[PDB]
Amino acid sequence: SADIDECESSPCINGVCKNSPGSFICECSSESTLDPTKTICIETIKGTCWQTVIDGRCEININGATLKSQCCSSLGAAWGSPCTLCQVDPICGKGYSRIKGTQCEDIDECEVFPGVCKNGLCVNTRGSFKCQCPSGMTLDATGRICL
Ligand SMILES: [Ca+2]
Ligand SMILES: [Ca+2]
Repeated sequence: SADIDECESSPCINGVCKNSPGSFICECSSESTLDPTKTICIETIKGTCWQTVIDGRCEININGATLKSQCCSSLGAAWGSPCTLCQVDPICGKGYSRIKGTQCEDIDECEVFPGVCKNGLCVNTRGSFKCQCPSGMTLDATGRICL
């Protein structure tokens, strides 16, 4: 006989899975709390979304008040203080956050990072976003600057 390792299926939404005999356990960090089913960490505390990681620290606060799942599944390199490195949802991937089951929902990057478009209008799209330039202007290579 062997125990099933349920953690292989990434059952713990926004949490860490710990296998156990006959079951599994989801653990939440201090910015979240378990739902009734004990498989989803519901975000309770916002924190800083960092655009970069350098040496042993995180830099460039792009928004001081983001949901970790929103930050980390889109434009953030890291989140919080002290910070931890962002990983996209293993099921939904970049641009989306996992809500329940394998259900993914679009992240609005224009809300995660107000000002992501340096001199244009941020326009959210499903799975990404784009910068809309003033009339007569076009985007640079990075897509964030209008010229
Ligand atoms: Ca198990
Ligand atoms: Ca989006």
